Amino acid sequence: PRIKKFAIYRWDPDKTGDKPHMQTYEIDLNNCGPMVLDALIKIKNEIDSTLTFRRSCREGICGSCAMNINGGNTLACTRRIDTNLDKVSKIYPLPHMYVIKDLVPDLSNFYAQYKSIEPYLKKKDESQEGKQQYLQSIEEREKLDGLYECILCACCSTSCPSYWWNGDKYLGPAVLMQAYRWMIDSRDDFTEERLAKLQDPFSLYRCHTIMNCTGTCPKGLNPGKAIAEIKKMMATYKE
Amino acid sequence: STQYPVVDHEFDAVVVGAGGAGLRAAFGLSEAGFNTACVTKLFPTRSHTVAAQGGINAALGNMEEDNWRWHFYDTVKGSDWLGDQDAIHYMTEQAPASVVELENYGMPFSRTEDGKIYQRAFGGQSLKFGKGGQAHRCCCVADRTGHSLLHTLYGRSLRYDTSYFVEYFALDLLMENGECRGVIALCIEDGSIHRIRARNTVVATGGYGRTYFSCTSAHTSTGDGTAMVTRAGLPCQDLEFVQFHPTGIYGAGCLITEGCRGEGGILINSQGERFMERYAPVAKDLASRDVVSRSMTLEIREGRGCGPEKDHVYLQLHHLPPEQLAVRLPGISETAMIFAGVDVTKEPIPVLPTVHYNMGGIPTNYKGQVLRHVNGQDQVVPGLYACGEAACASVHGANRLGANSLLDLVVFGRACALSIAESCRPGDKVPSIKPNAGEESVMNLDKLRFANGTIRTSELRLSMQKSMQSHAAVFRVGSVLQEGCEKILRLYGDLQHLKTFDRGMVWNTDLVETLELQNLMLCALQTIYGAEARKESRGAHAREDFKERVDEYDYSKPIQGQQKKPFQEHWRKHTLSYVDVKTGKVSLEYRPVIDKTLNEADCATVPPAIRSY
Amino acid sequence: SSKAASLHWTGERVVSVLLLGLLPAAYLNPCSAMDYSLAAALTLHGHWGIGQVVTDYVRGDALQKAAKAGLLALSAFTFAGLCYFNYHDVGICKAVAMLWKL
Amino acid sequence: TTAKEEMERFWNKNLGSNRPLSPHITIYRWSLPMAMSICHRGTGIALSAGVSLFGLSALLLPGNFESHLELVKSLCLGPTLIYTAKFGIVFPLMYHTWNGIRHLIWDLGKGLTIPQLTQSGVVVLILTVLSSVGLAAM
Ligand SMILES: *Cc1cc2c(cc1C)nc1c(=O)[nH]c(=O)nc-1n2C[C@H](O)[C@H](O)[C@H](O)COP(=O)(O)OP(=O)(O)OC[C@H]1O[C@@H](n2cnc3c(N)ncnc32)[C@H](O)[C@@H]1O
Ligand code: HEM
Ligand SMILES: O=C(Nc1ccccc1)c1ccccc1O
Ligand code: SF4
Ligand code: F3S
Ligand code: FES
Repeated sequence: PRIKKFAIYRWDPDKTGDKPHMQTYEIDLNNCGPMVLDALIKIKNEIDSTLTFRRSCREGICGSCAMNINGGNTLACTRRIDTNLDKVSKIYPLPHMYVIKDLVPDLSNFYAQYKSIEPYLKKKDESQEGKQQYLQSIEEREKLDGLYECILCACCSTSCPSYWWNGDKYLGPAVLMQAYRWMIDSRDDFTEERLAKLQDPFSLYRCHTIMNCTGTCPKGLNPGKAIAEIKKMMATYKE
Repeated sequence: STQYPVVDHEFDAVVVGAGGAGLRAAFGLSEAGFNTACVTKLFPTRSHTVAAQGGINAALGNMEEDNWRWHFYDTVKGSDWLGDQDAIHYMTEQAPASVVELENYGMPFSRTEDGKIYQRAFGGQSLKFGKGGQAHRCCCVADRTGHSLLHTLYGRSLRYDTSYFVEYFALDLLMENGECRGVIALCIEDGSIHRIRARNTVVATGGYGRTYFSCTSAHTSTGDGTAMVTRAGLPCQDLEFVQFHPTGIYGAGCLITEGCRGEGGILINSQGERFMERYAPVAKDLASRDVVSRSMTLEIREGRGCGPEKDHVYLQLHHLPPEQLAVRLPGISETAMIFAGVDVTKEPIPVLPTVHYNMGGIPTNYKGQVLRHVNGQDQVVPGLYACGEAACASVHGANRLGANSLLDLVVFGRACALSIAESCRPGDKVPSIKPNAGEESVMNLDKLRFANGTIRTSELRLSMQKSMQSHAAVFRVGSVLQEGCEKILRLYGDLQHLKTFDRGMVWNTDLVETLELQNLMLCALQTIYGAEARKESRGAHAREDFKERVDEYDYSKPIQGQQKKPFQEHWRKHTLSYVDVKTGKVSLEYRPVIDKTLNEADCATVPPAIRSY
Repeated sequence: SSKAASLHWTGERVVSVLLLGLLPAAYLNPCSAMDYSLAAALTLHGHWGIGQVVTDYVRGDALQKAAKAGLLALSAFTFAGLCYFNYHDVGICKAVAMLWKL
Repeated sequence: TTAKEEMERFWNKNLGSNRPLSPHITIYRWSLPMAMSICHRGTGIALSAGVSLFGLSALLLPGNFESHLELVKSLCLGPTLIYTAKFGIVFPLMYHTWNGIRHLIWDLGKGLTIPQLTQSGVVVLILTVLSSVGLAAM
């Protein structure tokens, strides 16, 4: 016997004039997987099936279960539960997002921002494509390490205060790191115009290096450092 | 039913699924000028193909020199001669072209000395048609190749005006007089119902791994397309053929790539001996997935387990240089630490055979067209296509080759689009569905929304998952299979008794998982019944009462004066399955495997032979 | 495209280093010339600083307008005030010097 | 559907709905890196207010600066209270200065790992106290 308490953010859009509240659940940890998602699934299956959350891989690669556990944005399937019984896990949806229901945030704007940087290879002469594999050296490839792995879980951007106050016009670390991902990919011929896209006060320049993004990334990636590296390219590229 | 807003949509083509296959078909259609809708229950990046790890097979010949025909041979030999050779020809020839296409799209493949795509040794593959040793044709993005494949595909798909219906749960096919007219879908976001009609439908919804208690697959691998096809009265194929991947982690059952073994990783029993040297002399721990995982399951029985309960086996890695492990396998390096608390560089991973891939699915052309079975003959279902793990062109047959499914995806996703683009034109007459068609799907939705029964959704799913796990495992026998059958059948009658709690419209996950349950059950019924009927050992399906590989001929000895067996006296045939949705009755039929390739002169038919590694 | 935001960003950092240089330089060499350059560097860096705070928090159309103009006023008034102080009084350097040995 | 259109439909949907914002500052865990960035804004704003008040009063108020010093001499009968004024003046200046260097080093691309933020952050904190106590006594 070993009970652990969970405090979860609830809101049902289908109830007449319901307002956001916290709800407590209690779980014997001896009949539960080690991760937070395991608990969420267990309380969903056994206690309350009204609990609503996004999940797919339970492995930490889909990025579906991104949420705020104990004041930090991570993946529920990847954070193990604090075995200390005296403390109570506080589960929240990703910060400063519109809540569709319970822990499910509207990420539509986030996805659209990703779309607006053109996350795909662009060549000046695409008439030769699909027949010759493009050459890229081992070193030119290493430059993509720590950038391509991004899961689009939205933990980082959704932890950036600049992204709270200015989520509409500021792209945020997730999307910014991806623009950088394509900037330094040696196969991409559109580097200059990819930098020229950020030439306004909001798209890139709302970053003030608060560095919550890097600090919170469930994958160990460093989006803020990539941002810093963009800012440098922005000042140094000519014509 | 007047309580539900019904919104009608008009498209040239609908793709159900935004996986690897789904996407490639989706934007492949739009690239050819078709006004296409892509209907997906997850955001496209969340689709299972992100979980992919090992790689993508193509005979690029970047390490040593290669030939796609050698890859052909390996796939059919792998399929244990249930693989339809016409589809295997088409796939393995297209393999390089398809992979190059991806690299040109932006996929960040690992690189070689030469700066070309890095290829990996992998389980089942050879040079010079079996003779020339180990083949190195698994193209990979380090450990995360599926993740990258899906992202660059999604990335690419943004260049075209495809209409995405994100987080829409497709319910049933829009069927009318044997022809497909589209899909009826629940919009998860507001509970509304959408009839999306088209001239062509492409079912690319992936597998049903979640019929079992332990599997590498996602919580969303629930065989939703298969169930749609079944409820249409259309047959499914080879559903009893369920791949047990040898190396799933002991804890949460996460996949640890076959790439570990391909790089030089070894499988170990409680004695320390490399036990796969005792089961396969030539290929060792780089043999077929059925051969390897069944050897594991056998070593456990003898008493040679490894844990405090002696139920698993070790995957040793700590003998490979640390720098190799970092460049090649950083993704399993992470999840071995995260899920098993294991430093790969120092200790071995606790591994176990667990459900992984479904070679069965919706019967299909090499062109990717859904086949019904009329009068013992194949017949094309008008306006219906299927690709990926959801499908069964049987390119994999009785056992899928490692790193062939990501290939399957890209090749046949492409094929589906081409079969459409080349048969009809964009802006052709979209056939008008009946005023109240797809009615029974909505009525099913409503009854499941208010289900006030005795057994709750999660509890019935568990009863199913545990029952499949013990009755349709790596080894299966007549007795155990039969008890499994009338057990799953009993749980189908139990669908009347299910209790649901959430009575809302917006994001009713309680409800959708209950739709998922109906879907899984239909996949379960057909798997277990088809399995008990098949009285032979072929590929992943191994019987212990009938361990013989039963063909038209005895293929051990010369072919000459042998009595050729009649069709219903041997088992070298595809299992076609139907379920009467009402009584939950499974009635089965059979169709022949395809042996002739697309062109004998370019690719000679490989006849059945002694099959061991 | 014209690279206005990137130049502005560069300008910000250039006057930051200028100001960082000027504080030691003002102490080691307190004079008439150092007084004026300390007024320019000081008000400019502060104007561009408040610029960012306005940009981040002032949500609105005609409000973004006013706050920016209102800052421009306050800055101009500030730089004049300092230049007046340098011309008709002891000037920043000497003024701090007196204040401190109090 | 374009990227620009998806954003308009995001905002038109959610503003005209009864969807609540998920809590942000209320719930988010405080870290040294974070607290130190707010301080840099705070010290920035405070130091601007200082410069602007000092400049404007050189235009709006009568009498010379030395005249206004004689006014500070009059009020005071306190010894260490003058040090408290000097420490309170110099403290926000030193903080912003040191952390400013840390910011400029960041803009060069250096010191941007989580362990380095804690280290550089602590070094800034220790440097502020020393140079603030150091300057206050002069
Ligand atoms: C499980 C697994 C498989 C795997 C692998 C690793 C893991 C953990 N690694 C592989 C590898 O390295 N190389 C390889 O060749 N194969 C590997 N596999 C197997 C392979 O990845 C899978 O077979 C493949 O991912 C299947 O992809 P497919 O395109 O067919 O579909 P999906 O990835 O499973 O995604 C399903 C999509 O369909 C949508 N969907 C499903 N049901 C519905 C309904 N109800 N309504 C609307 N949409 C639906 C999903 O949203 C998703 O987009
Ligand atoms: C020589 C010492 C100083 C240095 C090295 C310095 C440096 C900086 C830097 C680099 C920034 C931008 C940081 C970022 O990227 O967010 C900044 C912000 C700012 N500074 Fe300074 N500064 C100094 C002195 C001052 C002074 C004396 C004032 C008083 C007017 C001042 C006022 C401001 C203001 C108002 C901001 C805005 C805060 C923000 O950007 O959000 N600074 N400083
Ligand atoms: O440090 C913050 N902003 C900031 C802006 C510009 C420069 C430095 C810091 C900050 C941190 C947490 C919460 C709200 C905030 O404004
Ligand atoms: S950088 Fe990290 S937090 Fe941001 S989207 Fe990628 S995985 Fe998520
Ligand atoms: S949290 Fe922030 S403001 Fe920049 S450094 Fe990261 S995006
Ligand atoms: S569910 Fe895949 S990341 Fe947690």
